[PDB]
Amino acid sequence: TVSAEDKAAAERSKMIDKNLREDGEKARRTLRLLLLGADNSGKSTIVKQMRTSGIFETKFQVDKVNFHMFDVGGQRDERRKWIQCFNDVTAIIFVVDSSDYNRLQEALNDFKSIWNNRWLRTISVILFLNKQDLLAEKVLAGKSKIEDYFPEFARYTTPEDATPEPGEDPRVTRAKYFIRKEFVDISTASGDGRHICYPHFTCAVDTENARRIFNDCKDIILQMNLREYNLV
Amino acid sequence: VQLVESGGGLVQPGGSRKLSCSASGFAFSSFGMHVRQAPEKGLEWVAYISSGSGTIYYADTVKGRFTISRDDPKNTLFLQMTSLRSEDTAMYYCVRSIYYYGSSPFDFWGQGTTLTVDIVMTQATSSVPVTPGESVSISCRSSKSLLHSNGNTYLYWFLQRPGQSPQLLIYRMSNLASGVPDRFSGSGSGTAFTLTISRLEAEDVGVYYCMQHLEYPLTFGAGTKLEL
Amino acid sequence: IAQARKLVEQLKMEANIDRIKVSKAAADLMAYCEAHAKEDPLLTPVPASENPF
Amino acid sequence: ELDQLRQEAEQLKNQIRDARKACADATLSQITNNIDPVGRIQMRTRRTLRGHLAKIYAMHWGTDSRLLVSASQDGKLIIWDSYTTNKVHAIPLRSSWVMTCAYAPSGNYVACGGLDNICSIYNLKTREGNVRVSRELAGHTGYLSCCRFLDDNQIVTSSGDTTCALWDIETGQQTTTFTGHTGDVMSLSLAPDTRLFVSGACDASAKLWDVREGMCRQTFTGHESDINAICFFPNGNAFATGSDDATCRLFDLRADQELMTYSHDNIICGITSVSFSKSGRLLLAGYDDFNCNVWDALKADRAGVLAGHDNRVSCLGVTDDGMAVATGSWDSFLKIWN
Amino acid sequence: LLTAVVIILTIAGNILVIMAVSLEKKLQNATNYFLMSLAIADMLLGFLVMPVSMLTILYGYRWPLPSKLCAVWIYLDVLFSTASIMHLCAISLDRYVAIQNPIHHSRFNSRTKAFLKIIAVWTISVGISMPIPVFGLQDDSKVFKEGSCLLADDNFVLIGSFVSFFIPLTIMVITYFLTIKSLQQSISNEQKACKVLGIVFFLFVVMWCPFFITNIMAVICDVIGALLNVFVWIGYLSSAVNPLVYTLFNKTYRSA
Ligand SMILES: NCCc1c[nH]c2ccc(O)cc12
Repeated sequence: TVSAEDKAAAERSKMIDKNLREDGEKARRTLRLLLLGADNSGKSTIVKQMRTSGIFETKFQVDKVNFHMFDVGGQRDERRKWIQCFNDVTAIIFVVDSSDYNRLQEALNDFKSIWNNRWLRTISVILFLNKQDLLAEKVLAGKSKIEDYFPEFARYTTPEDATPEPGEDPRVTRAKYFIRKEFVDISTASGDGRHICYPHFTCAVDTENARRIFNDCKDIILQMNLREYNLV
Repeated sequence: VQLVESGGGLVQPGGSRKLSCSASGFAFSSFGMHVRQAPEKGLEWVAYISSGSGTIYYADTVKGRFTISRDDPKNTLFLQMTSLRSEDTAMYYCVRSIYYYGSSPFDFWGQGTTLTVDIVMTQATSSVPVTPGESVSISCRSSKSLLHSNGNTYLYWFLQRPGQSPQLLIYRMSNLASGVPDRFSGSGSGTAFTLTISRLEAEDVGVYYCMQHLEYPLTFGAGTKLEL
Repeated sequence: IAQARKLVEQLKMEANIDRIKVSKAAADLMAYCEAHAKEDPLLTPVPASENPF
Repeated sequence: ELDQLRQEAEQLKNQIRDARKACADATLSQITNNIDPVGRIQMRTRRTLRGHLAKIYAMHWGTDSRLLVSASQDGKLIIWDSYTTNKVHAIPLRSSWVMTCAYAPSGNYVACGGLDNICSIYNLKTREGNVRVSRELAGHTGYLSCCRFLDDNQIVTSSGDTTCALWDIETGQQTTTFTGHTGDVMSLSLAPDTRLFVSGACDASAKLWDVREGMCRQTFTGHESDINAICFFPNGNAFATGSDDATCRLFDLRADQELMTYSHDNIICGITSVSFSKSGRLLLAGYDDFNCNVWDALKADRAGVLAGHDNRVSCLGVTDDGMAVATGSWDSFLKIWN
Repeated sequence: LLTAVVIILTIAGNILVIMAVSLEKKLQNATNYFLMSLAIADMLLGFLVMPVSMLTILYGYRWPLPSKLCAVWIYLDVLFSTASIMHLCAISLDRYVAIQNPIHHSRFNSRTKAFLKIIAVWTISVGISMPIPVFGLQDDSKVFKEGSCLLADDNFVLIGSFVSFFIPLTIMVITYFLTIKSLQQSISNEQKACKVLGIVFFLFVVMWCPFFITNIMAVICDVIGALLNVFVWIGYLSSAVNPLVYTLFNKTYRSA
């Protein structure tokens, strides 16, 4: 008591399911990233060797692994509604410009908001601190003072335990470690441990930046596997 | 949207011949392809090849010696014949069909190439004289009920002008085909089906065939000729 | 700068609107709801013979 | 100069509030007190349609009460056959960011829109048995949030740039632009008469528009936060809104004021979708508690819970004949209830 | 009796693990499906062969059950024990692949991985145990020793231990060594992973390895039988601990 047309329609649905299976199987191989920054951070120039107003797309490969990096520049300042989509991405990339001290608090508050989001309680963030050369020139000039903006910089502990780069200015090292520790304090204030932050220092002209993202995404996936295998 | 066919001609009995139907103008892989016509007889179903070559059916008359394959990249399907007999002379039609909810299968037919060497359905009418501008009705009986449990009655109406391939008019006894004027109308009940034409005018004189799609093999009607 | 004129003009245009009693509106709502009480397949269960799922 | 305008606006606002409050004499609660309750109901998922491998954002029932379309994050817009649970079509989408979809009343067109700022219309019934893009409507400066077919040739859209539009498909350009909101527009709902519709925005206000002129007629402000979804009462003289305050509200068009609010202390989470039953006696809802609720439209009593999703429910729709209810969620399964 | 608590502990623990997998929606994955298959294998062991062994103990190794059922008891014992051992071997190999190169493991990590792994370990457990029931039901001399159920066919015993435990042992030693070599604030979680891997591996070696060593040394050579009589029950104790040491490191199983 079955019609031939129903048989053929079921066969068509089976073929459609087969095609959907194949396409979904193919689509999982690549990893996904969400790049976002406040402003004046040079987030576009993070990766330049390898490379629709609402959405911006960028595809690059390193060691046979495909990454899709998604940047949105056509939205308003308030982003609490279109960010629910990006909850299954591998990691969010955050870029800030430490050269400009006048708007550091804005970027810190933005990091607070993205860390304490309700839909991003399982995504880890890769933090970038761009334009370190300009920071070096500004601090070597001796015109700007950090105590005016941050009173806690005047009395700061020497980072003796932390290893500095071989050959550098102690004041520059103190300032950059202070900024990084300020970010990391907000990173660890929650103390949840579900996800972590990956700080990095970036030059204006830096040939290699995809390797860093690869070595952080590998760590992210390894940590996920460790958690899911009941080893943690 | 076209379907061209190749092959035919004189063939001695017991030989072999290959008919190829080449499609050009539509998505060929998404359609299930099917129908021959003797020199002086109505259409008779031959075989059926599904989408992606996932299912094949044949009529009992052509089982075991007719084979079908389809070159999806080439956009073409063939028909291999072996052990031809004296009674297989006919004209073979390349027919498309797509099956989903609300579809209209058998909506396009090929040109036809001459080759020379179960639900029983009867159409009582053979030749009905008609006047222009006069409403007419054509009935086609059935052996068993076509009304399915889900509520679809699987019955089709096809029309063949002189020297032309047939085309779909009504699918599933009520729904109209695309490009068919509204004057055509199908109605009835289980085991009794009528095709009514109102404001009948020229360029509508031909042979009307009724087919079932409840189950294979697909059996056509005898046909009804219209004459002035 | 000049958007206040447009805003107040729109508010003035929308100010003059006819209104009815909330009791009358509620009565109409219950009347419509009780008119189709027997035509709701989700409010009332249906036997499996007629249910298409 | 502007101070005088502000003073006049405040005085007129006070006048409007006083006039609207003067017409409130008896609340709906004390009128509907002596009504037999609906008791208790239980609805079990009758079918579960698999095939999506990602979150499901939106869906729309067909007019024939059997076909529906759903949109996911994987970039596939695929049409189901509810009774037999097949797939009629699978449409590959150029943009993976899809947030709204709609099924035309005629049944031979489907619309799609998302973060790409473009509403794409797909022609289903065509020769050569494939679904090709009919038109790509463009002209919104913000992300498309909702779209609804008016007829075969016109479609209304609500965008993420604080405005809605009414398009003409054949010309391919807007014929009206609704610009009265101050925040992002998140939802939209036509009326049964198809002569005036309503919208919902992030400024905690809903506006009753008109499709002929294009001027806002009424505004309803009773929400403490952004309203996420909106419906229309089948009578056509009321509608229900849903915000992230865990409170649905019922508004009337003629009375111009809120009638009832549906709230409970056990729920403090947001609302994603609301819909009405065939008679309007039942007000459905969809929450962020990984479940749904069923609200009695006349008593605000929770008369049912539909907990069948391990993730949040994103979209919800009631069949035109009222035979069934379909809800989609971020767990890649949308289930039909009855 | 000490064996009276082991049957109840196994039957309780495996039912708890399967009920926690079925009830908690967060524990639906490939690895937890493989772990549910492991719990199914040990629950079938503790339900089918373990009170039979207790009955053999309570009668002083004179078998009360009749002689037609001896070849199927060795079949069930070897089948479920080889299933458990190959389950642990496949889990160790999967952990090595998922720890050494986590990108390429998650690229191929479908549910077909779990279904093919379950198919492979149960096919291997059936195929290794294949000469037990066909050559024992009619031939009672190869599956009896002085009126007790034992594998008297030592030519089966040596080769079966070689394919069932010692080649899995030489696989899991290499994969454990290379997983520790590949695990050398993620540095805090890697120490907990190393501790769990060490506890699980050395507990497997301690639970199963005395029985197979003395079983091979029986065929190479009444002290051996008295050692085997308690090393079998030491081997049965692994099937009650394997739900615990593979689930209690994750707090979702403890909250269930
Ligand atoms: N209690 C039977 C243990 C076992 C598992 N695999 C085996 C292979 C051979 C053998 O003699 C014994 C076994």
